[PDB]
Amino acid sequence: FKIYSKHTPINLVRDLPQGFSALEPLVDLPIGINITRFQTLLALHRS
Amino acid sequence: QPTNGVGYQPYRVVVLSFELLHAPATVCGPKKSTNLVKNKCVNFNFNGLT
Repeated sequence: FKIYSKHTPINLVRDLPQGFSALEPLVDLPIGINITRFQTLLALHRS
Repeated sequence: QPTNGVGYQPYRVVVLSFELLHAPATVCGPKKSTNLVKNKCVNFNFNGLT
């Protein structure tokens, strides 16, 4: 499982900025499992 | 009891079971590095690249 990542400082309000940024390889995982689906995890704000 | 015979004394047994599955093998043995020699025509093996 290859995870590539890049952090970019942007100041655009709504859409994706137009530019070039190559993603460095961050971590390779020896998982050996089948993966066909994914889901994002968010954080709630409680008051 | 501490005064028992050798055939009745407690023996701790640890059994190590090694299996290979289709998943990438991660429990690897300790490869031993040699000393680095520079400025000579040598056969190099760096991380499996020879």
